[PDB]
Amino acid sequence: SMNEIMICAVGNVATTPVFRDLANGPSVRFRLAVTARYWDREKNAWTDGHTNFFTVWANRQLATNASGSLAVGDPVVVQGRLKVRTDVREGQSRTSADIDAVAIGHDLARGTA
Amino acid sequence: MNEIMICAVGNVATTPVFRDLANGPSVRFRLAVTARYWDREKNAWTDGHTNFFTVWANRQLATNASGSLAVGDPVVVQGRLKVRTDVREGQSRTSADIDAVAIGHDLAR
Amino acid sequence: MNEIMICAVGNVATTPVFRDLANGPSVRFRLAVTARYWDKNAWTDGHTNFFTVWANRQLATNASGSLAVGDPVVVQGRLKVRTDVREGQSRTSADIDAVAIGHDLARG
Amino acid sequence: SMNEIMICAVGNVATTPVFRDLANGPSVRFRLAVTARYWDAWTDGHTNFFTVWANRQLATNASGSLAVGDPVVVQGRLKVRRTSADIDAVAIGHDLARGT
Repeated sequence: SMNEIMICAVGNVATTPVFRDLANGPSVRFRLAVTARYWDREKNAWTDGHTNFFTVWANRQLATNASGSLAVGDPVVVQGRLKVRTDVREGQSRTSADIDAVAIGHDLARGTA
Repeated sequence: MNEIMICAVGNVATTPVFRDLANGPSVRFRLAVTARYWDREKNAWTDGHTNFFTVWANRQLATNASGSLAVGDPVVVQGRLKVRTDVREGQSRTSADIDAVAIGHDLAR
Repeated sequence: MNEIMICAVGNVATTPVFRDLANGPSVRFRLAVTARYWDKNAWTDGHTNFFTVWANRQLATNASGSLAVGDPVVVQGRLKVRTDVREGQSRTSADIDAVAIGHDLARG
Repeated sequence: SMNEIMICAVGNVATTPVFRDLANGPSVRFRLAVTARYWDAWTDGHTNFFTVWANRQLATNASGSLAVGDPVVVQGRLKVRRTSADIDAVAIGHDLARGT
């Protein structure tokens, strides 16, 4: 394969993951919230910037393992292929971002193992 | 900081638009990044999904891009990915944007 | 600012070394990232990239307590190529200053 | 193909590109200097050096287009290796963001 766009996204599980057994095998999907932060001089702390939302998809053993491990609020690191999609929702054409995950882990920077 | 960086190799898909804003020069263009896969039952590369991005540049990058980029040009773009749902200009309120740090004509193609 | 970000999926290759400094906790460990290619009718190992991974603050504390040799991990951080010339003889090594580390749910 | 480490490096050509006649075909290599900068105006931090390799049309084009000092964007596969950090380049371009 060529010219896939890889992404690594560090964020929080934003929806309860959904597991489905398909003919092609196990599948899991969840929403991931990735919030950029910037250092404020006027407040002397980190302040939230833009939040990117992604729909994260996993398959095979990653799906099976994720289905037992991930819950809303969990800080995670996700690596995978970015897919920018256009679809109709509430009768409007809208662009959205999917990550076809290759690796997912609970982020040790923001929680214990 | 938790910005999502992206490096995208694709083609300029729309004629770039240059705008002089109060904040300085700005350029935007659409970038088409098409994945390809090797076909065994045929010979060559076959096209998969195309990711479309709106690429934004400012300052010197905008000034230089405005004189250099045209539809069809193969380019390499590095920048910050912004998946947007509150766009207040143009005809769509959603976008997948790249706020470009670096852009170059791709010498591979 | 021109930092080079990297995301590496590999295995912990050395026991992490944890140091409690006055400036805060620090940890380092070696990470092995092995490329694989299809076909023997399976995956075969290609080149292994070795990195020294560094972390600080809560990430150092948490990684120290949870990582052991062999563990599959995903690491995101800043790549630093360290080049040390002595007597015209140059020793290069690749460091990752980690922002995020997790046990990889794909392989465990 | 699995678990290759991609990277995108934005830096300056540090050595004149040179030709290598490999068994896999004609190739070009050059040294790339990637210097992080931090705001105080900008001050230089650590410089990462890579050996960048290209083949086929990318090599031919790079050989005719690149010179020492040129700001460039390089995308490719990182190979940490006599030791070195190599990038097997997929895309190289002159960076429109910068001046020599």
